[PDB]
Amino acid sequence: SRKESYAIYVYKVLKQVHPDTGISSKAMSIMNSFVNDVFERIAGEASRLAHYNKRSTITSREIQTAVRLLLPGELAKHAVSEGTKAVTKYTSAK
Amino acid sequence: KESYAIYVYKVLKQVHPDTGISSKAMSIMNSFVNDVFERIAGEASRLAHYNKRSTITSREIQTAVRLLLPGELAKHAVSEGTKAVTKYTSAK
Amino acid sequence: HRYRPGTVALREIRRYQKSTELLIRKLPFQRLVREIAQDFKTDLRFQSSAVMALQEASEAYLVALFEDTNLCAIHAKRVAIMPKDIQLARRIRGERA
Amino acid sequence: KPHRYRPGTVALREIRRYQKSTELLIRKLPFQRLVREIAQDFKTDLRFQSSAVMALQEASEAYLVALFEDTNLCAIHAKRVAIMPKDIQLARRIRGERA
Amino acid sequence: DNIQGITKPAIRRLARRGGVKRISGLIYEETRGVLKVFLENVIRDAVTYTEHAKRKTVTAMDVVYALKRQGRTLYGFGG
Amino acid sequence: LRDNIQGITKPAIRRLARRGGVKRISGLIYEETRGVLKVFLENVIRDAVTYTEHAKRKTVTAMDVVYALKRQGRTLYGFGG
Amino acid sequence: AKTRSSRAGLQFPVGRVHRLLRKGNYAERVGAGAPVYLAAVLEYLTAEILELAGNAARDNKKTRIIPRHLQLAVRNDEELNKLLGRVTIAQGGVLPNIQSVLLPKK
Amino acid sequence: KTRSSRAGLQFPVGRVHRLLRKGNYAERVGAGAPVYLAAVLEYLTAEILELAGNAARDNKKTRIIPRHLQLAVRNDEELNKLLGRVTIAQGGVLPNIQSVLLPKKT
DNA sequence: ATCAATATCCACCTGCAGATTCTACCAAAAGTGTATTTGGAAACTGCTCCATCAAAAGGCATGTTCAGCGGAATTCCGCTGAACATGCCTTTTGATGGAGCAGTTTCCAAATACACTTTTGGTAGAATCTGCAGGTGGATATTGAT
DNA sequence: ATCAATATCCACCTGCAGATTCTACCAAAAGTGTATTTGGAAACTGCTCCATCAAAAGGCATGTTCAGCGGAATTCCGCTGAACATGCCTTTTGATGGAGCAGTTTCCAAATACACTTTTGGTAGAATCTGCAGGTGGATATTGAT
Repeated sequence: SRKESYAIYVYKVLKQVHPDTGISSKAMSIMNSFVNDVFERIAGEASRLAHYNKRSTITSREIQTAVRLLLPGELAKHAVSEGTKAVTKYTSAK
Repeated sequence: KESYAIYVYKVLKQVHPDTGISSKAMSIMNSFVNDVFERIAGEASRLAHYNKRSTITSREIQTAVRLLLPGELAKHAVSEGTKAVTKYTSAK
Repeated sequence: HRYRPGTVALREIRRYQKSTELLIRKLPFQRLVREIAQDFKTDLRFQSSAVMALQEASEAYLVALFEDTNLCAIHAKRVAIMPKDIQLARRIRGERA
Repeated sequence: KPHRYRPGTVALREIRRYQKSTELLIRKLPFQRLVREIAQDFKTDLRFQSSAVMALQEASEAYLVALFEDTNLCAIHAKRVAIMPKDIQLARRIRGERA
Repeated sequence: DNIQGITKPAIRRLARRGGVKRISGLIYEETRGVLKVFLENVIRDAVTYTEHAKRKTVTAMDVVYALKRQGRTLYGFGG
Repeated sequence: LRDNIQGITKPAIRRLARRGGVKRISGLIYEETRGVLKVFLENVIRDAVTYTEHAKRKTVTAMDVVYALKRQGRTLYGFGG
Repeated sequence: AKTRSSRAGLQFPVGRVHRLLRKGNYAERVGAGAPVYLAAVLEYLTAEILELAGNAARDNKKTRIIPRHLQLAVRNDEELNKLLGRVTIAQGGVLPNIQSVLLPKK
Repeated sequence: KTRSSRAGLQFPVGRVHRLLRKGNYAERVGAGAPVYLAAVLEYLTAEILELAGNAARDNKKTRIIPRHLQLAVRNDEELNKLLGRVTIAQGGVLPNIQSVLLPKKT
């Protein structure tokens, strides 16, 4: 039985970008491997940051520095934007 | 700030009774212990998750040691580890 | 008719850099995998997907080592990679240090 | 009549000498300004614990000395004895630093 | 032999994908020896993961986890 | 602060090639080396200083540098790690 | 305070990312915005590769993205290539590329 | 009795067990874990100290310094691998000149 | 080979900075001792999917031929290493003042902890559909020969 | 420059392995609401140590001269890989029992959680202890000129 995967949310995103393009299974498998990988690297660094600073909590602040530390210049620029935006919109909504 | 210095010293004295260690060296020994400590626990940590186990036991520790250390070092490390666990298991 | 040496090679290069199929035959490979593992633990069974991953990894590894090797041969003003070229590459990669 | 060592003799003396010691080989102060210059012109108003400046120098020299060994190997591969930029470059390329 | 089962044509096919035009004669034997060390390193690790899980079957994840700590992360077969 | 890279003198860069076992040195090496050291320092200091900021500190500590180095796979023993 | 992903305006599971952050043993506690921020970062990066891979596929008279198309999108992008600098994409092959000195003298 | 004595060890078992918790590696830690890990840590520092100790003797020294540590690690195949990506501050390099660089013939 | 200029080796000697030796204090830490909770081993078991196999299938092993690669021998130019004079700026020793790291205490916005409630993503079994991979063909670019 | 031999490109075709679509079951999710707990920011602030200014001096960087030798260019040529046609043996493919990999259930040794009590390793700091760096000289190699 039971095996989660980012496969559907990947597919949803694939449609806001290439509404008429589709993806093969082996490919989806790679995108899933891609998300889990980034997830871990970002989480891990967040983890370390907190520990270095003697903190029990991983916040978006930690997630942010982690992205800074993890991603290449321009890619990290957008990543921060996207991220700050999602937290803003979220907070400003019951 | 805790160290490992008195223990490194104790062990130093066991192998080389008449030798000392400069503080800069004691310092490198401290980084060494903390390093291997993290490496092993990390390996231990992931081993647990890959296996949906919420507990790190001497058994994960031993696999992590096998995963991390080179051939001969590992054999001896694994031996000292089992040996200690067994003895601690028979004592209070 | 006859093609000059190198001509068919570049043809072969252009062709293989276009494709992604594996270049080692599955059976001989699987045999090598099981053999090597038999020295680590007797009586082992391999998921077909596990052998597949090992092969996908192995080839991707060699294909890259051959790139760096080509770069070492070229560095020495040659066009044919040699054992020393692999040797120098693995050494700079730390696979020997 | 003046005595004069042939080219390469002193060079080997230096290799034997430096490979025997362990003191940092770049001037303390000059290295510190370079650090502050780089740090500052990437975020201003920064201060440095003397030991933070020493760790960067310890890491930097250990990095470069190892880089020179790889470079030396690449030169020898090309049957030369004097290292060139192209050797340093082949080394960093393979090391996956520029690729 | 098994390691001899990894043949010249195949080893040459690989070199090609890597941009190699001319191939010396002693490469093939060198190539294998390297492939051998590669697999011995990765499998050993993968097989350690198999035992920790108390299984008799090396799984694709067992390989993926080994490859990752070898620094050879692979996408497509799990995790 | 300016042109401090030129403080990594030819004599010093030469001393380093020596410990590295290098016998003869071509003329363009000194600038090639300065450029390389420069990138090395930019990479370790950026990360180092990212750690400083995250800690809302104004002083780059040895641990900041030690963590940046560990991040870059260049782990250093001797300064708190 | 709603379906969290919808609130943050995201396609990724803000609730699942949060669940995984905890089950992951990264810290004793996990703030409320961290999973939102992190899910936003994943989704963006996901769009980025799919965006480039789509182009990769179209540019081959193909409508469905396969591994090769993911590999081409990645290694042809300076930054992605960097991020996945130590990653192997199964069935991705390599970029066409012949060392100049090896081409027949024109 | 300290768990170190019960385990027959010099390294502080409690301290380790404790550091395992604060480090967040899993929801729980067996008591056997810190015992084993302190044994392995202690064995490792003994091995490097045995070899550093000899290096100092070989250099007519009584107090071990970083260079000795470096010599012991770089001269030992396995310690060298275990520490293949570690830089021991103030340790130098091992003496070593390539053959082709030495003068004369034979 | 023999000689002479020089750097190397090294055992002795001693200053001094760094290492070792406690006296007294202590908080946190490691240990002792119930009480309560539960992770995961141990055993039974269904059902995937892995090992084995025979037969349709498609490389690869083999020997000839020679094109061109690579290492050897040679040569001349100019760049780099040694040696040297000179004087700059790093190193060293010290002390000053203050920014800022880091400890201590106060206290609320946010996070943990259930537990009731609603929703969803993953799985299974079935039928329908479609991007495209091999296949064909004939035009044409490329390569090698004369 | 001129064929002749091939390899490559591309427009069209289509059968099917794999992608898409529909429908219903359901436990693990994820959201909701309540009650309690607490991490860590804020504000007051001790005190560590960073920036910095001063000052004296020799260890090093700089810049020059000059000649040796390293490396690039070039000609040779021995021999080794690349291309190719010849012929069969090993890999591939679709097919069939059965071994373990998982799904499910049990219950027990062992892991929290909590309340005390005792052992300990940091440490602020005055005080004597000691391995050896750095200076010395003088007997032993190592170079390089002849």
